[PDB]
Amino acid sequence: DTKLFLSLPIDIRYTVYFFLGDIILTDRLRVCLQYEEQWFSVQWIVVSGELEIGIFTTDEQFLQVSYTINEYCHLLSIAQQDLRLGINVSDINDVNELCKEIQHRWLFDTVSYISFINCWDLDHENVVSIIPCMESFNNLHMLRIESKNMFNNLINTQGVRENPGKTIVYNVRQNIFELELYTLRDLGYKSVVDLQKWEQLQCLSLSGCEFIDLNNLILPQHCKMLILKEVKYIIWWDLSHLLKRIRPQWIINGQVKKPTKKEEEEESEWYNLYLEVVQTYQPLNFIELHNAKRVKGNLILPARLVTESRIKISNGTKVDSVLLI
Amino acid sequence: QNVVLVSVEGERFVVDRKIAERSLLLKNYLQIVMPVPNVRSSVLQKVIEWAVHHKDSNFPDEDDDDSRKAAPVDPWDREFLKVDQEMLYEIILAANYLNIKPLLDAGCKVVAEMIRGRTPEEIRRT
Amino acid sequence: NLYDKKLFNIWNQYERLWIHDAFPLDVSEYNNTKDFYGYECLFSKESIFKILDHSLERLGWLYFGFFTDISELPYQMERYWNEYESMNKSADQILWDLVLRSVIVMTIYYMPAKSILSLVDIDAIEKYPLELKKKYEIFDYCLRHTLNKVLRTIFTLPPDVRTLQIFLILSNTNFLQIYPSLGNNILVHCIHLAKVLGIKDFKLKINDSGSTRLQKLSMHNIWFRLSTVDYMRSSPNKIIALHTDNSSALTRKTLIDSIDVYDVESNLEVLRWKITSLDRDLEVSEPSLKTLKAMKELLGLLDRKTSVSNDASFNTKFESFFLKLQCNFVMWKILRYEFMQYGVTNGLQKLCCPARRIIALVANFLKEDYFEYTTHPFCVHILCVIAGFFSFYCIFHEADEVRDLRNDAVGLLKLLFDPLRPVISCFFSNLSRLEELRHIWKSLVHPVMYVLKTDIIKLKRNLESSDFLEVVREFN
Amino acid sequence: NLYDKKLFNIWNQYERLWIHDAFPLDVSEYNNTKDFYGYECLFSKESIFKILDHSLERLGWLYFGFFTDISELPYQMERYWNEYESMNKSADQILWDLVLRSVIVMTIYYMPAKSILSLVDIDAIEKYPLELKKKYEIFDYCLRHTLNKVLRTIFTLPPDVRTLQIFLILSNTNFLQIYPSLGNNILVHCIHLAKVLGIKDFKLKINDSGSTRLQKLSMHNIWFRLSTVDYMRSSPNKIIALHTDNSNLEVLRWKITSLDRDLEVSEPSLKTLKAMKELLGLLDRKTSVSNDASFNTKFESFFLKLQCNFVMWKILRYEFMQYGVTNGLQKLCCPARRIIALVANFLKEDYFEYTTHPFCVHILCVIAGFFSFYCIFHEADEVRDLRNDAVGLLKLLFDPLRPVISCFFSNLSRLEELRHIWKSLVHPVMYVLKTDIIKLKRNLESSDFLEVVREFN
Repeated sequence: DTKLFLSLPIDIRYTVYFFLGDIILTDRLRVCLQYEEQWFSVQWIVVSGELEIGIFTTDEQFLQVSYTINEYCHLLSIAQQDLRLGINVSDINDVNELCKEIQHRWLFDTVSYISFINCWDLDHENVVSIIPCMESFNNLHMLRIESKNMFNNLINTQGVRENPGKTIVYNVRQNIFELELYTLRDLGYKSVVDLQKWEQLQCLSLSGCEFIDLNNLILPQHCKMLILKEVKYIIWWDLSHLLKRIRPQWIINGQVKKPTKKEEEEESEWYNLYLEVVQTYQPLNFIELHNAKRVKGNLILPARLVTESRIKISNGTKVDSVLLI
Repeated sequence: QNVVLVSVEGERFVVDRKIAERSLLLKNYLQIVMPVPNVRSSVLQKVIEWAVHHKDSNFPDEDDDDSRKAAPVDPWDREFLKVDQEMLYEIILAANYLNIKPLLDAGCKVVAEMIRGRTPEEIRRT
Repeated sequence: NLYDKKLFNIWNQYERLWIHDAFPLDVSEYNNTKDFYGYECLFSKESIFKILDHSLERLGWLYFGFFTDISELPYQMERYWNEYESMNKSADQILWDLVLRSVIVMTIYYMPAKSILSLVDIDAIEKYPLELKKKYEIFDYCLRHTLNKVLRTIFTLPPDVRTLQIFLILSNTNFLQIYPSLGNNILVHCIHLAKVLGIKDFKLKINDSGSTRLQKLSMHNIWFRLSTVDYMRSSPNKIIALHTDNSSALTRKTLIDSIDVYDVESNLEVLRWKITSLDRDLEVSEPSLKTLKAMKELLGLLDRKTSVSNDASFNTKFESFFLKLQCNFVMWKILRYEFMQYGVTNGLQKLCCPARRIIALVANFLKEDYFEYTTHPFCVHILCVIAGFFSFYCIFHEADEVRDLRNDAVGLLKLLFDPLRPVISCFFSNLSRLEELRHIWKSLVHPVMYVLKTDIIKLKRNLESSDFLEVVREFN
Repeated sequence: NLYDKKLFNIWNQYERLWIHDAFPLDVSEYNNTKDFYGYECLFSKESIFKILDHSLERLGWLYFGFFTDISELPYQMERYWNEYESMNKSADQILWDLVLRSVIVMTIYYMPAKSILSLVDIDAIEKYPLELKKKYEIFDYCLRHTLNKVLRTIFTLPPDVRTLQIFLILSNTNFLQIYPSLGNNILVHCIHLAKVLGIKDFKLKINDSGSTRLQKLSMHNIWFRLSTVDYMRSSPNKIIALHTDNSNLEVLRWKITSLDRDLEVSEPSLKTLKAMKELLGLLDRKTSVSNDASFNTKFESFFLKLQCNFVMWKILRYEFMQYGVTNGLQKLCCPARRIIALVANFLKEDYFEYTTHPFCVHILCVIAGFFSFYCIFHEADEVRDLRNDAVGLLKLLFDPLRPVISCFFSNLSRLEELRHIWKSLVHPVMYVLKTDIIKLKRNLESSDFLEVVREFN
């Protein structure tokens, strides 16, 4: 029933709605907003020249409903409730420009997230519209990308160009602490992955691909939070010379240590080895995996981090060469 | 080994130790009688009924949310939970009180099944 | 419920203002002060070596964490005594003198009474100003002499690391809770010395020496202890601080000199700072609920890692006691925040369990004849806030559970504690005023909550039948 | 010419490390050292009131700027004297005592020798340890006694504003360039007191009374002077600061200092420099609005014009160094001549004592540095003549800052020998300057014959 459901605390209803990933719905969106809106992607839209706020799936953003600002703001407390946006074949340029000018004129520009679900061409007016328009769009830190062609033709900065309105202003590249990306086959196969211009980043998200190597990946400072979701086999760092460094003088149970202060040869070697090991993973402190089903590259890790929940694998357990320091 | 548990009405029910050490609150509270405030007799009786049906069974983790939502609703549990809403909510409440998660998750699963398998006449009542 | 949430917020400010609660202003009073240290003076070198032996036996933790090598200390001591004998200056010798003086004083504070009383000489009691009252009095006389010496030699000196050690050696004492403005100023000076010497460069490098490793380790221990106190003693009388230069261990989603953690080391000072950062992110920064779920997971994990440590000797008991105490305290604060602001179910009883845990712990550490170990002031601050909240929600709401817990804590703390006389006396007296407020409220924009609104207004302005209600306001 | 720009950047680092260049250990050698104030002790109160008259006449500037009311000072003085005469404590009385002592010591620093030498008692000279040398020795003994008194009493007292007044009253002295680390720590404590008291709340609000306005004015001037010193005295021995919370002509002094900061620390542009220079010309207009009618006014306007032309010299230097416009050597030399005309005016008027403020000395140090540099690397008799005037002036005139100028002078004479070297391309001379900065950095924690002459020096 309804009020009997609503006479209850928040955690029970949270787990219920988690399983179910309308007053039902109003409490649903209260608590989903309260904790985390990983479930429902929620952004602005216009139909008939009339603005509304539509609420979507996350993967490809099929709509469910939309509702009015004043309805939603009587439902809740009005504010600069920070929010999202995503451009499609539905949402390109004039609706994008209309929302821009109306958020300037009638309203203010409260929205953060931007999404590139469609428009892999870098073309047909969406990029053309939006690249001038980011200046009055200032709460953000957060972005979604789809295609490797777009990533190669926009993001991977080896392909430097001189197309100023075609690409971002770089003051925005400062103000993008988070990132999201999906939807390609072979990122790192002989690739040019290098992102030092992408500065003041602090969190990355990846999902849904078929291949990766991490030796190809070179990165800025300040970014350590890595989220990675269900993919195919991975080429981890090789560490084969560093495997060759090792002796079985010390090896126990998947861990190693020198207790002997006197053995400055092996003690110094141990610390050299540990510091090489973190130097491989130097700008990184946190990894999340959903089931990716294979990793190839002779894993040897630190024990500080796996004793905590930093190295957070699901059971993509097709690997044996695991070890700790 | 066995331990006593007081239904707050006053009923000093008894369970085997380790079959209750399945629980987490109890496993910490010990680490023989224990109170159980705001819990009734048949409530705890059916709780222990599930607890004893599900002793040797595997339960994945409190983090594997995909396998969690990988949802085999157990038929024994499913028929066992063919009860009213209020007793059911009380079961769920005491499950939250005890940190015994799979029973709790199954209760939420079936309430989700109720409010999924719905009619618009449920809404036209509203 | 919403009234409840509001008065809980008011309790938050009221505990801040509770807790932000003689020295002669002029050093020349202590110009001609004798000693406690000389050969004929008070404390008899042979005994002093025993005091240091007691210190290494029991209380290695502190200075074992700081220094590199520790046979250094008796070595330096014997050198000092030989030189003082030959004399019947420099920087190094004066520094080490102050170090040994401070180390001694810490050891005095964590000694038992009868031992020191047997140790001390006799006739100098007749010379000097004069049970535990003798202990804490002679301790105070020692401290003020030390502080004369150290203030002078603090300022008129180069910057050396050893000064920091002195303050960190002294901070685990009544000092900062008896001489707080002084402690804040000298803390500011020590912060300046910290950022001078680049002790953020514990960031370990390739193919350094074991000595170099130990040096960087010492810096690391120093850094995190200092971040601990700089958080913990951050009343609005101070505004400068260093705890921002570290980073939260929380792994937020919503967001160079700024250190990150998890990239360094795992020595338990790390763990203490992690716990304190969780307290920080609770108090001053964005309260969420998913955040608290993650914090609670992480902290249960860390208590597991704590209890993995095993019983072998007094120091180890002491350390793991202190950490588990911290962890249950922080869990209590989290669950307070939950049950107050959002009121999820069962949290009151689940909150009551850690408190029972703490009280069992301190009762155990009494029963083992380690009452002296109890007197670390952090424990006292913990019991202070516990008694505060328990009094509050006892007078507003009924539970013989809560009454029993509060009665245990207050009878404990009342019957036992000499040293912290001003703080405890102020606390007990205003607590008794709140008990009178119980009788009042037993006798909803209530006048009682209005009275507490008046009290916070009184305190904020102190930084720089309503007739009868005002009358009892006058009465208390 | 590109080589000139690179060597100019090397010279930037070398002047930085120039400017980043006995008192006991236990405050107990001075436990019983004699006073210089009592009735029979040295200085004879009636004379002290004349010293104060000289101070208020000539040097209102500082403490007219700071306090609320200044008749309070003779008032408090005579109150202490009455109390002293009755006595033959508290916080207030000790601070006001320390205030007047510091005031006096500043006045000693800006007095002529003959008058003070006539004022001092004779047999108390015979009691005590012993021209300008006598003057600066008695000044040092005054300073150190005062420092003894203040060091004890600083830590043990609540945060009150008057401590700040003490430190800023004493900053205009040799003090902070002879006992620098000491000065940095006491500065840090004063910074702590500043952020305590909320003296960034000089934002003057509506319906504030006159007393509140004067309080905020005092607060306003103090905070900005404090930020001024905190930028100017910001070597690596201190790192905590209040010259970042930024972005009546005390404001103007801070503006000028912030322009110097933006020059030294951050973005080299040219439109920025053009606007800055224009703004400084606007402030020179506002500067010369101040008409001359009294000694303190001449002193103030002297120091302001000095600051303005100094910063213009730095800006125009930075342009000519970074981007190399033509005629800038002459356009840089002219401000220096302007500075020298000012100090010439203040010598000729028998106001030499006012010249002795250390900021002027720091200015001439950096000027003589760069002039010697570009004289050895390039030829212009104008720059040689100005440099010769500066060093002859500075040697002939400056006794209190004896070690630093002498160290600089000795190394300056060493640099004159480097002229002969260069006079005798990754040149060896620029490689020698690379070696020299490396020596300094490692101190901070025919190349055979070139190293041989280096070994000679």
